[PDB]
Amino acid sequence: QCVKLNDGHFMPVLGFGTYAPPEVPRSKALEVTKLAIEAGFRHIDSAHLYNNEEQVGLAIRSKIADGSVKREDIFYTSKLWSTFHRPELVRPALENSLKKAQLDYVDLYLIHSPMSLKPTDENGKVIFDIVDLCTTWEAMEKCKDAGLAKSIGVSNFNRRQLEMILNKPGLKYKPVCNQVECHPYFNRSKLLDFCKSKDIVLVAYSALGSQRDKRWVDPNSPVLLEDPVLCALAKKHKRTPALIALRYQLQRGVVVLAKSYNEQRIRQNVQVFEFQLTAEDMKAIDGLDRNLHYFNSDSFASHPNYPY
Ligand SMILES: NC(=O)c1ccc[n+]([C@@H]2O[C@H](COP(=O)([O-])OP(=O)(O)OC[C@H]3O[C@@H](n4cnc5c(N)ncnc54)[C@H](OP(=O)(O)O)[C@@H]3O)[C@@H](O)[C@H]2O)c1
Ligand SMILES: COc1ccc2c(c1)c(CC(=O)O)c(C)n2C(=O)c1ccc(Cl)cc1
Repeated sequence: QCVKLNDGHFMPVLGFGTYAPPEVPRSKALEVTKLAIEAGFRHIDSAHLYNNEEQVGLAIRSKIADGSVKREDIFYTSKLWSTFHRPELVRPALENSLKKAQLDYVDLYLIHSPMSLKPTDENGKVIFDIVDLCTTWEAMEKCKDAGLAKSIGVSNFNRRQLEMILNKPGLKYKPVCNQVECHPYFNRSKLLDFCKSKDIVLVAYSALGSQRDKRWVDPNSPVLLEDPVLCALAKKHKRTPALIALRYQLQRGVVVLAKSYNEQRIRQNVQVFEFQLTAEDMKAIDGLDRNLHYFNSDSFASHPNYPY
């Protein structure tokens, strides 16, 4: 149920996505993260940006206190926000996340995105900052050495951006993973091949087609789970299009996140371990790739470090 990371730690291959939009009451993250642990999720994905680390933390603490799980059974990820890339800001950001969650360590700390921000303009484009991410990475390594994070990694990096870290003089720890948008309409095959060649785990987010946030996502973009190929695979397997999309990533060797704030769907998504897709099913899903990143807004697309 886990994969061994390149620093010797283990990451469960199914993770629970904890982001919900601002209109969902903060209290809901506490309820649903408890439900996710009850259903059998052990990898829990959060971030400073999600404004939910207090609630997600309390859910973890509550399920430890009631005997359901031990802390060593949970794999909890947080992430460094883009206004904290200057290296002197990295360990204080991580300490803040640890304080909000009331944890002694995170299992994984990620650079959330390569697009550094000043610690929006009149045009509505984010105000970029120019930071050498190798210096941010050195600060992340110091966080692992201090024991604040068991493992460190990155998110939203392209090949070139990952290479800059991998080729850094005096590198101490490689990133254990690159968490990126990844689903049948944007399957990141070339990037997955590169990550495998460097023993970096690719972690898929928006694997179910994202929450379609108006800020970032064109409403005209076709809806992943209404795709007829996925719908026909779901009917053939007597599963659901979400379970087809999750199973596809596991069979490729990608670790997959799934967000749900619905009790039935949370319980459904752990069924991904209960069935397999055939070679022909996998080829049919591979045929859907159309270079569609749902995140697609003017506000980021002209950032100097935009990864697409
Ligand atoms: N690193 C980054 O830059 C980044 C960016 C985006 C997301 N993430 C992480 O990835 C997590 C997952 O991505 P995401 O939030 O974009 O959502 P997602 O996992 O793609 O899920 C999209 C929608 O699928 C629905 N859903 C879940 N299970 C389903 C099922 N069995 N059947 C039908 N619909 C189902 C959910 O709605 P209901 O809640 O109504 O079930 C959810 O809103 C996020 O929560 C966050 O942890 C990271
Ligand atoms: C589908 O593509 C994305 C990409 C990033 C997303 C989201 C969706 C959502 C919403 C969702 O998950 O559907 C959130 C909240 N994102 C962020 O966390 C985020 C992280 C880094 C940056 Cl620089 C900007 C935004």
